Amino acid sequence: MDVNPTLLFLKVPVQNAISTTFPYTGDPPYSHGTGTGYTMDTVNRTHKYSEKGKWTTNTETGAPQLNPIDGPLPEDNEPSGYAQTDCVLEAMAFLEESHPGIFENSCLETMEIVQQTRVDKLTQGRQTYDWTLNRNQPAATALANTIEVFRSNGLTANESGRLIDFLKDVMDSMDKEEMEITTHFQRTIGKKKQRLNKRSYLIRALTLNTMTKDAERGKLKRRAIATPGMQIRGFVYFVEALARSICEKLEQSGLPVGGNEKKAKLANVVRKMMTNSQDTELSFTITGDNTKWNENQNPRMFLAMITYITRNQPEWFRNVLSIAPIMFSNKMARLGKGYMFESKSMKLRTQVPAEMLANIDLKYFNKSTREKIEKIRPLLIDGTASLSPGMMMGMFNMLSTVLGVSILNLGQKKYTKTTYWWDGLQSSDDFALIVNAPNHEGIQAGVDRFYRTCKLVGINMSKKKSYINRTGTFEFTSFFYRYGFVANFSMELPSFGVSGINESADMSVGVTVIKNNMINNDLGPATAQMALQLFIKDYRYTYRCHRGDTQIQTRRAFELKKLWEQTRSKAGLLVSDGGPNLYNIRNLHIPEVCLKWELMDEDYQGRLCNPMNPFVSHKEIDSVNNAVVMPAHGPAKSMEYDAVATTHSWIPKRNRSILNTSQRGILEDEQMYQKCCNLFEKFFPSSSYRRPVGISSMVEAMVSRARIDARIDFESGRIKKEEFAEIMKICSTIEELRRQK
Amino acid sequence: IKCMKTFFGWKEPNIIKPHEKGINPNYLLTWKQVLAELQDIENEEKIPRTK
RNA sequence: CUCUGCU
RNA sequence: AGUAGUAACAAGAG
Repeated sequence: MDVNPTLLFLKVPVQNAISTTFPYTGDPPYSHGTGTGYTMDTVNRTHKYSEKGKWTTNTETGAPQLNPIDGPLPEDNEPSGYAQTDCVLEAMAFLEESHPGIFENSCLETMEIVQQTRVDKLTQGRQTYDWTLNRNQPAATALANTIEVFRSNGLTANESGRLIDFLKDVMDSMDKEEMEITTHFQRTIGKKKQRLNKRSYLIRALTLNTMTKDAERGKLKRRAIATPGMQIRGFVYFVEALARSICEKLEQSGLPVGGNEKKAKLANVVRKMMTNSQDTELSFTITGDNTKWNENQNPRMFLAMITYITRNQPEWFRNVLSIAPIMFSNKMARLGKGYMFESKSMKLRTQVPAEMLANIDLKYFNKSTREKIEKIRPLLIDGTASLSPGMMMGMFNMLSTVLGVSILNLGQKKYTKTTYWWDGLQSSDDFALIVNAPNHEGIQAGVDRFYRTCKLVGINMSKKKSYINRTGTFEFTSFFYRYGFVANFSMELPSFGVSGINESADMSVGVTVIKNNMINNDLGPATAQMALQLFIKDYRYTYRCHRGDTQIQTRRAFELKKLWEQTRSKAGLLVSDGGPNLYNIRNLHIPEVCLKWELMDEDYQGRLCNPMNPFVSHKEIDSVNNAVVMPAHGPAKSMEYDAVATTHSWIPKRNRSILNTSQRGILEDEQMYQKCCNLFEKFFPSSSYRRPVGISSMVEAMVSRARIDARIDFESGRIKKEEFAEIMKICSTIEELRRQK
Repeated sequence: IKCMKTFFGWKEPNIIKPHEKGINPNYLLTWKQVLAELQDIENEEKIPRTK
């Protein structure tokens, strides 16, 4: 009697039990050590798929560049980056013809976005490469460093607050003959200044930082991802904005819509294909990813698509949209941390930075790394490898799906000019293509035509992990369609458990996750009760907030027991204070504070909901009652939760490991910046709720506001003559401090 | 400790299945040291909770 | 002897 | 030793 869970599929169809095929209960495979090997492998692989292209040497950066555009046509089914300019232009032209005015309307919408977009938009996003520090920094921090460097270099055209002005400053910076930056060296703190030549700054402005994608499920081997610099992101935002505007106007483009919007759009489109197909016509659906999609999406083709899309538009708009593909076509990839060398005989470790691989001897490496270094050495320049071809983890997902949907629209009977035709859905590298043809031979001919056309445009379908079946069931971006999308709960299992925001936000998020899974992922009511019980147990263990009546011993047990004895109405206690769990299927949508409000003791209610408690801290409105959640698959998600701000809405300790590094000064600067901003809010309460405006320094605004507030308070009598006198004298002293400096 | 006080059949430990790449005497000494530690804890009146 | 446990 | 797997931990920086 050998039990075999897989045999369950003999009765339950695979899709209906697809959740069993997801091991997401276990830990995801993480990456150990450096990502330099993965970056080198990616660069070599990208240059291998385009080897038959043209080799040139950039005249500005001096690095070799490879152009596969209009290269020899593919002669084999392997991935190939030889995209044809004529074919891509033809695909875009036919997309325009089939969807008249799409490019024009999208261009105008992008025009208004470009007009009304501010520099602060670049603050969104995470782990942005900071060229000034040669490391990844938070997007806001990298933006601030770049702005400060530009100001110190005379690029004082960004104070207008418009992103386009910042882009103008970016170009002016690249055109400068020299640059000055500020770096800290400790040997004692030294605020040294470094001078960068034109070529070095150019190389470090096109540089693309690389790391290893961690916690990635479904892949045995780890892969390297990349994040761009501050200069690139500005133009990338506009490019993406235009591509997303175009995508929203395409029925086959489901990328911009997400979640249940994505599922509904895909369901409607597949239903339309099943409907408009002739009854007598044989219908098939292909499921597949595109092999080496990111490695083959050349940026020159993106430049061609942008130039075609921006036809007849104002020349400045064409420039703003086309700059990003230009820069990416001349991009560079940082290698990363480097490698680690060990000596067993002498029993010692060492880390060799990736910048010194262009000269280190090859005897220190194993065979695989030996050949990767040998192959990538020609492209190494100033610690970075030239990666002109391909798109290393490109952010042009929107543009790439525009190209895919253009090729997908090429399958209309007015374009195929044959009995067979095709349509489907495209999203980044994933696609689900439906072929209708009178007979199986027609289906095969249509499949071959689509595959060959994709090869022409540079899209390489992955024959390895793609398959065709009769229309009705398919898969698309981890969404399994079986005559209708089926719920796959295993995807949302990692979201369960303690989120780790705070006691209140984590209770609210847990109950909201259970409720959302009931609504969307077919979480039954009994299983919902199970999930609630398990989440409460995990929450109590994590937060050491077991019920006071329990004998469990923990460093927080004494206080909870004292509170339990103190309270008269036990039911009113929150779970974070040893109170019982009153949640159920009925009230998963009610915050615990409001759920237990009537049961709370008056004094306990006041203490818990005291607005003057020091635990609660409020940042800008954009970071209130919301959290960032990372699903098993997909990008970061902004989850909003309903929670009453109580003493439990505290902040966890901040990682202090930067205190014993040469770059502590940034932390100090952050502290001071906060010290200033919080005072500005003390003078302008609405600064947090909505961003303030003005050109004057903070000191001028604060002192003027203080003076006027003093006069109004005096007139209303809220302050006496002496208080007004002291306020005025302090303001005059502040003025004198500003003047003297 | 109480659970160990429930079985009265222990005896001098001996290596029956060696660890090919390990140092078996080290494992035997580790077990003996753990037994000694828990015995010292038992006969001791102090209350070490995280021995 | 001090600092750090995602920097 | 062992974890682990294409590169690392088996403390690191002063």
